[PDB]
Amino acid sequence: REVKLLLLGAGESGKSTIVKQMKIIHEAGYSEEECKQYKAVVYSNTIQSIIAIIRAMGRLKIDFGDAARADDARQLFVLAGAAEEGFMTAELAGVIKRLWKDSGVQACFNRSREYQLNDSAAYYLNDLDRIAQPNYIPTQQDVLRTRVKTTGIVETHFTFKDLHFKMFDVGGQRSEQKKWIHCFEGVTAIIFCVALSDYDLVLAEDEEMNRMHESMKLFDSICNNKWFTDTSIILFLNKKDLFEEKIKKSPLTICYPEYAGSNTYEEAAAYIQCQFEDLNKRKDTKEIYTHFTCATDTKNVQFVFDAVTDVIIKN
Ligand SMILES: Nc1nc2c(ncn2[C@@H]2O[C@H](COP(=O)(O)OP(=O)(O)OP(O)(O)=S)[C@@H](O)[C@H]2O)c(=O)[nH]1
Ligand SMILES: [Mg+2]
Repeated sequence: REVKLLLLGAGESGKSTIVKQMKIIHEAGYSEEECKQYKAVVYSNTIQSIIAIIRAMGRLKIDFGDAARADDARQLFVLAGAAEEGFMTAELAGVIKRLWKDSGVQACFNRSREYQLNDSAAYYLNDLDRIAQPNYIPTQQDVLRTRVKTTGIVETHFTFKDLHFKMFDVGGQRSEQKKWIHCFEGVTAIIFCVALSDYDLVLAEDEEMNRMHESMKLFDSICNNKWFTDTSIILFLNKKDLFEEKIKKSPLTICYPEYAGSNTYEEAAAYIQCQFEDLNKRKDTKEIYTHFTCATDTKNVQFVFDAVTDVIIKN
């Protein structure tokens, strides 16, 4: 039987990372030639991330820790063009590594909720020595960590448990939300992705709009749309790894002023789950299948999608 899955959710919620995991788990992963295609994306992500931090020190008036980094930051923009083409000279890596270890840069990095920074910024920058090597070939995890905004509709196919899956992925940014209707036909199940760690962030398209509140509005619209009455609604509360770290130091009251629980993972996670599930206007006739995920963790996604497939199989 053919099973059509539709991935929905706000931008950067993890939808395309789930797509990548299906290729890794169910079709032997990315070949060397495929990994090499992502080398330019890894380099682009890395240079864009350090540039975003440097940019933010200017707006937030944060000085470098050592005054010598001013020359490194000059050389950064001089040499950045190579990375945006898939090349990484030993001189550029040294410039980035020194900037990344500077205490003023690190101070700005730890204030990233005051600007826009890729979630994978630290992953790549902490691994600069490995990714800067000659003949560097991105690993599966490197590919999973890449960030490219999805425009259009991405369709991938795979076989699992004798089922032929057709998985559809759409862009989640506001400009792409008008395109969601084009995938609405014949959907067996929806996987709605939520970035748990978005609770203290604002939209790139609007600094006044809380990211998690926008996610709730989208989920409210989808879950209660009569067109999806007979469609299984699966909720991926994603980026649980980033949420577990963030909940220790960033109060959830930024998002939900009425939250009275502790700053611990289990209580706060369950509170967010209930906030989303309470948007369901048909609690007795419509079920939501909620899973907490780390979309970049292949082992976690494999077991979660195994459990999801059983629900789809049983209908
Ligand atoms: N640490 C961590 N990073 C994640 C997780 N899920 C996704 N990411 C990272 O977050 C970034 C955004 O993920 P992505 O898959 O592109 O979201 P998206 O929903 O497809 O975004 P869009 O196409 O609507 S603009 C990527 O760099 C990805 O590697 C997670 O569970 N944990
Ligand atoms: Mg995407």
